[PDB]
Amino acid sequence: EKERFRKAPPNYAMKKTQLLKEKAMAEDLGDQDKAKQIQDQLNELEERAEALDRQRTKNISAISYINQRNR
Amino acid sequence: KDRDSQITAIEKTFEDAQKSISQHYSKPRVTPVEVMPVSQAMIRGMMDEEGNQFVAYFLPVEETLKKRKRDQEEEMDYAPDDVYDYKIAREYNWNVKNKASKGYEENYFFIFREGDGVYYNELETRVRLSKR
Amino acid sequence: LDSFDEFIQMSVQRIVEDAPPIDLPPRYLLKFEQIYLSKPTHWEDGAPSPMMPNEARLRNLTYSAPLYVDITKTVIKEGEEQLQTQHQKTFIGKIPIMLRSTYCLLNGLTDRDLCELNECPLDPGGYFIINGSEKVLIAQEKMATNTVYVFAKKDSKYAYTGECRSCLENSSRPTSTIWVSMLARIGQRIVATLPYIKQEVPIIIVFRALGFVSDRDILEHIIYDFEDPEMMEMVKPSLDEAFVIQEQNVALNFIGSRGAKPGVTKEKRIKYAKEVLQKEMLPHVGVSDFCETKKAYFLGYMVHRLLLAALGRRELDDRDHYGNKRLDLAGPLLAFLFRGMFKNLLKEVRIYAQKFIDRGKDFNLELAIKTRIISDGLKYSLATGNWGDQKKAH
Amino acid sequence: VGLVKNLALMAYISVGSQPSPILEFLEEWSMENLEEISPAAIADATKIFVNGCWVGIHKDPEQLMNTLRKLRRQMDIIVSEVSMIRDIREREIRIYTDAGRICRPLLIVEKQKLLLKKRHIDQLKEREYNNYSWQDLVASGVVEYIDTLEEETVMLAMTPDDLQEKEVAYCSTYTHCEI
Amino acid sequence: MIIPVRCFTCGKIVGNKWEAYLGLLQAEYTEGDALDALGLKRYCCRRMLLAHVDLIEKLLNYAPLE
Amino acid sequence: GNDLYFVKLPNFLSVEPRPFDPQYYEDEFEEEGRTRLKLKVENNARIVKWSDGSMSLHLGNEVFDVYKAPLQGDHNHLFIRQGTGLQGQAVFKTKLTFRPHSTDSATHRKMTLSLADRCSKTQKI
Amino acid sequence: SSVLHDEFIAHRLGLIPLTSDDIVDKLQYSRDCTCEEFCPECSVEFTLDVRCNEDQTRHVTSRDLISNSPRVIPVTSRQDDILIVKLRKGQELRLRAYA
Ligand SMILES: [Zn+2]
Ligand SMILES: [Zn+2]
Repeated sequence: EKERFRKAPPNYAMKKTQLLKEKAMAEDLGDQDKAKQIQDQLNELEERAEALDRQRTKNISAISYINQRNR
Repeated sequence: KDRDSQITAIEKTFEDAQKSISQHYSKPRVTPVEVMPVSQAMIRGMMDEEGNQFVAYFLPVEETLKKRKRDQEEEMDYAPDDVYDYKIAREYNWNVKNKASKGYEENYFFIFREGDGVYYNELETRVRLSKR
Repeated sequence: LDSFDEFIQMSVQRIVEDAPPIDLPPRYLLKFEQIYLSKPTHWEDGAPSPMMPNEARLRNLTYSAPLYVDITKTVIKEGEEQLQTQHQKTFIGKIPIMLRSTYCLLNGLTDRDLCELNECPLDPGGYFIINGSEKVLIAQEKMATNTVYVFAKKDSKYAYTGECRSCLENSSRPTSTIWVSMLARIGQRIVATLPYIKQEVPIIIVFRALGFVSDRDILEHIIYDFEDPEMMEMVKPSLDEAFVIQEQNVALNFIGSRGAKPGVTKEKRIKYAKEVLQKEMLPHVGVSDFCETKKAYFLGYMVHRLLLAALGRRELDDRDHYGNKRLDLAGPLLAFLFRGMFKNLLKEVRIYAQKFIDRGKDFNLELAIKTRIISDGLKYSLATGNWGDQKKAH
Repeated sequence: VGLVKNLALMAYISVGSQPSPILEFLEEWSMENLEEISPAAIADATKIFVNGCWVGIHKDPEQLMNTLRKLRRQMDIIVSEVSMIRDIREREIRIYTDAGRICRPLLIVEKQKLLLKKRHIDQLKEREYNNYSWQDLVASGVVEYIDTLEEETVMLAMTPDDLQEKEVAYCSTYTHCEI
Repeated sequence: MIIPVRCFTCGKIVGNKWEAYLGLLQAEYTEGDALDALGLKRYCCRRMLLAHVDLIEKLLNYAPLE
Repeated sequence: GNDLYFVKLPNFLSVEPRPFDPQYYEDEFEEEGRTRLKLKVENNARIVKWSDGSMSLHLGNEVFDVYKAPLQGDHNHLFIRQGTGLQGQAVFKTKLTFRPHSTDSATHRKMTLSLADRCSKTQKI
Repeated sequence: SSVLHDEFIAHRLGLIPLTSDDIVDKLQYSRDCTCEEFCPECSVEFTLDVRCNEDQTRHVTSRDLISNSPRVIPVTSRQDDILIVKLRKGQELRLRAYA
């Protein structure tokens, strides 16, 4: 029960869940499961990448800008 | 899977390169400028010998010795083995015919600016010239 | 990483699928084929999930994939009753994975994901986790295989020794260190230290056993120019030194009379000396039914090259020179193991087939498959550092 | 001291590959196979050596070396990790495809100029912003992995310019340059 | 890990200057003018900002929670 | 009208030699199957030229990124050999002194099953 | 709960300069004050309470050091602030300090 309802991805768990989702996609010979998995994976990726850029929005963002222009 | 998905996405990509181009993975570092739209039988040449079948190292403006390439097959058992040369008199010229070097031939698709048209002209069999 | 990847992709397979089918009263076949390896896991008594390297580190686990194979249990008996029941994906053992390899969970994986796994993006990889210890395989250097060398061990009956560490390609047979050497001193005699023979034999007697009755015919293999009497008069002393043996058969007797197990009957001896000259010596050239004509060429080459060194026409080989060396990376180090570890399990399934047919009952391979051979051998050698079996670890 | 050692920065150790396309290729040149050869035709002919195996005889060794290297640059029949060594003094061509050979990348020289023209630097400076990479220098035949055993035969420069200028002659036959 | 509070040599406070220094590298400055514009005269204090490697930015990627 | 218009592509980017036609196209094909279908739903072409001298080849929103690198082992003439004349009427065009160097890629997947089983049986009596 | 140690925080706090002019020639040395712990006659009390709740990273600066004395502050009066730590989403720092 307790794994079901609460928002799953943040902080580290999304990486293992992404791997698991990939494994679920790969283990299926059915194209419908594959495409549903693909969709699910893309969505969680986007969500996660947003969350990462959000956290890095400040003070990480600033250093990213100086490093790209220094090289 | 399903056929309707395929006909849709193919005929759509015969238009999704014909839209306006303005952003890319390599933007803002670069932006696009202009467009080059898209059987065959190519006679390969040896870089040492430097083959006379088509004069790539000299680029002739007109044939000094012929009206057109009368390049039929080298035998009736040998249709892919074309004569590969720009000759029209019965003269004992030296121009190298296309030998059946399939072993190395491998893949090589060719296309052209066919008046800005959607087509293809992929190569059939990569035959090769020789000092014969 | 590359070394490992080639081991996982192209030496795990090709060590499995190299071994012979086992038989045993009716008898069976029992053949292996395709091999399967999954991402690493820990709970395949909990619910199944991927093991992450950092969890493997923190819990003193062993970062390993389960390993499976396709086995055909094939068997036939009286009445032409036969069957080939296949056990797809039978578990064999657990194989430790090199971090950031082609078969790691940490592969093609972004900085975001590496951080989310609590793992370093800067970590190079290339090491094993064994009981939550990071282990590296140090690249052991060695003299290059299949490549003739010449040296002066002057501290012996030999003025010069030619050498070849002949090897086939990761065979269940190890390398055979052949030597072909020139004695000090008639004077000037030349001998092959062939493998498993009690002692060295004059080279001409080798070519006689190879099947060259004629004198003219042996030297064409060893002396390319018949026009320089320089090299002619050099082999005479050995050519004189074999005039008693002229046919193949008496020749075989001569080598066969010096095996580690010399056969009591004459034909036993010939049966020996025919086998060593086809499988033992110079494997890399071929181990087939008729390869003597090409085994002849390469041996004449070794003699030829010794004659060149002795004439002084060619400079002696340097054993220190790094072109004469190779490096056992994490691929070859492991392939060396996995050979022996797979042989052990074929010894297990053997005795297990036997104890079971003798009852006249039927035998089952699932219990025959001792998982603890691979899983523990690997895990052992990668742990102690001892490159061997635990009982011969000294 | 001296027994435990360390790799160099650009050292690469050969992962290994099968000598089978080489065998197939070498067959269909003007080779002569070992089992169909008259023992009288080994005198004036070069000996071929695949992975330590004397597999063939060739009457022309200046056509092979030029052909084998062109493939080993053009990434097709002979993979980049292979080393081909030509011994001049003794008539021997040795090829290794096996594993464990330590080698390192060098720039190729032709005439007395580098294959690394300013096009490659321009494509390689603009990497990440386009898909180009080190493997394109390999595939374009600009840089080459040379084994220690093949480094025996190179005539190697130490800077592009300074060693390939015009003076009293040192060699004027450079084959490679250091990176 | 994180910019020192003081130049180890002299003792000038450099702890407040790291954000500002990266800000002056968001501007198109040479590091030599960035260091000068912040007022670091000594070649002791100037080493602190040149040489500081900011690893706290990498340690911050290892979230505890969320 | 004549220029460098030869284009090598990898196995997974094999474009049809003929225009798309509904009378020439059929449904035969199906992570495993994901790479399968791509062969004909994608692979008419527009090689876009860029201000840096790079090229991008488009068969969708997916991109192949390309450089006009030189060639020296393949110095042929390109020609439209159509079966009409004596034995394939090769029409002259560009010479193969250059051909595309470019990037087109793929991926893999993951697995998981079980280790050993139970044991320690005991017969009656 | 920061990414640094415990003493790293404490060490960095030590090196922050405090405005001393009006007060330093009034205070007892700690070792000379009669108090069983600390006195306003022998110390100034400081306080840091920081929790990163937001999404962006938290620059723990000398701004966060809250003094009980209005004069013995970090150098903020009249130009950035001494960076102590950087906090992530859910990390915190509570301490009290004496000067
Ligand atoms: Zn200073
Ligand atoms: Zn007090």
